[PDB]
Amino acid sequence: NPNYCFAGKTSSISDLKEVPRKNITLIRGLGHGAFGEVYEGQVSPLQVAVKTLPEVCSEQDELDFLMEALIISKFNHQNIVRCIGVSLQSLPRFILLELMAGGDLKSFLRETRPRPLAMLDLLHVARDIACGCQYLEENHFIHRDIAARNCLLTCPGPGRVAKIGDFGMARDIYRAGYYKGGCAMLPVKWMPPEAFMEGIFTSKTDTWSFGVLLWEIFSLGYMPYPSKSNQEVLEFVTSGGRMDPPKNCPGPVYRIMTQCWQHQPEDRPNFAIILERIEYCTQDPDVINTALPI
Ligand SMILES: Cc1cc(Nc2nc(Nc3ccccc3S(=O)(=O)C(C)C)c3c[nH]nc3n2)c(OC(C)C)cc1C1CCN(C)CC1
Repeated sequence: NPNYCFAGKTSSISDLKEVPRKNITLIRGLGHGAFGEVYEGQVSPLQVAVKTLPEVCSEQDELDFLMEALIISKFNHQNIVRCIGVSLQSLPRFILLELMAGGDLKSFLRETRPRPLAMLDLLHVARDIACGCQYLEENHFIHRDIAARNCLLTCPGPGRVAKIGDFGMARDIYRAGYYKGGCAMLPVKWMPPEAFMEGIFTSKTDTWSFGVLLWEIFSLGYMPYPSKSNQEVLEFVTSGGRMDPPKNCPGPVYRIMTQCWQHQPEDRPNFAIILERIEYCTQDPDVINTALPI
């Protein structure tokens, strides 16, 4: 049993809630995660997302899968997907998570784009993720991969809550201390200069990635640094280059992004300050009355 440490408490495979396999039913495929397929399922009924581990995998993949279950089960915050439990004693092995019926944020933004959503919907998504990030920061947990593709929504309609739903990068660094991948797989477009240059990671790394997420949100799901490759982005950012505001982006929202992207980590705001700034934008009629492009 590899041990896992969070908020000064240690846990192991034994502390995970094993759900009897007979109580688990798969309904439909949702796509693929890092290891294998993710399904919509039911427990005992509880609506779940079922992360599966391919039966044809290395011993390292199994340990990576166990660590993912330990990481998610130990968080306790409304803006981080809950873990119902696991099914590790039957094959293929499962991790059971809170089903997010609105899907991922990137696909939600592209699909729900006003066509022939308002500024407040976008600000609420941002605040929700900032709350989850503040919980990680206060608990000294560095996410390393804050991005729209890693955020999920409880439902498509009004009342939706955005949550952080992937901890793959953090898990990779926890086990090995380094990154499974290589340069071509690193989320370059979400990383600050000290991270891709020195391999230095702090909660100020997450501040920078949150700035990029804010751009993804207010652009309604565009890929960051339009038309630029990873190496072009690396050179651009290291030289002081920053993205322009997304189309119709209110000035106070764009200023939060530019504050998240300060070159020096000490000049970036922490998540408590980011939250205060998003809260002020939601209060500003000139911000929330700005029409989103159609
Ligand atoms: C992407 C996604 C997610 C969920 N719901 C969910 N998904 C988790 N994960 C996950 C899922 C797929 C791939 C990778 C991961 S992942 O875990 O590797 C990471 C990339 C998020 C969930 C984990 N916990 N809860 C989840 N809910 C969803 O729920 C249905 C019931 C709405 C629908 C969709 C798609 C959206 C676009 N169209 C329509 C096709 C369906």
